[PDB]
Amino acid sequence: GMIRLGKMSDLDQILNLVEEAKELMKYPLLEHFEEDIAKDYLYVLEENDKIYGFIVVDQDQAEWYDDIDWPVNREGAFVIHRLTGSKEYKGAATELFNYVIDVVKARGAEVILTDTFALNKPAQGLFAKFGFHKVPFYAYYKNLK
Repeated sequence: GMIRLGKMSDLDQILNLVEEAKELMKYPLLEHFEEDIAKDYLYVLEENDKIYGFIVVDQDQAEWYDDIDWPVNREGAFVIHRLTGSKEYKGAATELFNYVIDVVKARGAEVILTDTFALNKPAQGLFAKFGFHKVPFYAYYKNLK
């Protein structure tokens, strides 16, 4: 519902969510976020003018994915590269993850992939919540059928 694509004007909030995540668990990412936004690959969950989480999804797969013996076909698969919610609303992560899974299903996709590094350590439970399967860091896949 008010998940929408992120815009350049949302960057400061996007960055502050990243740093908020880092502070909970304790340069080059600004450039990569700008690119994600330019390519319309980043969605945000927003109420009032405030951003409560974001997610980056596309079909670019990590070069290292090629080093794994996957049990599913990857040709044309979607990939969730990063997902973050907020202190003020942790549930934003779940809504975003879920919104993206629905869009890829609607598009006829069969497989959505991701990896441990897409989520904050304490959010790792979401891999389970959404039925992803592993293939210490892990790569994950979800068969959408």
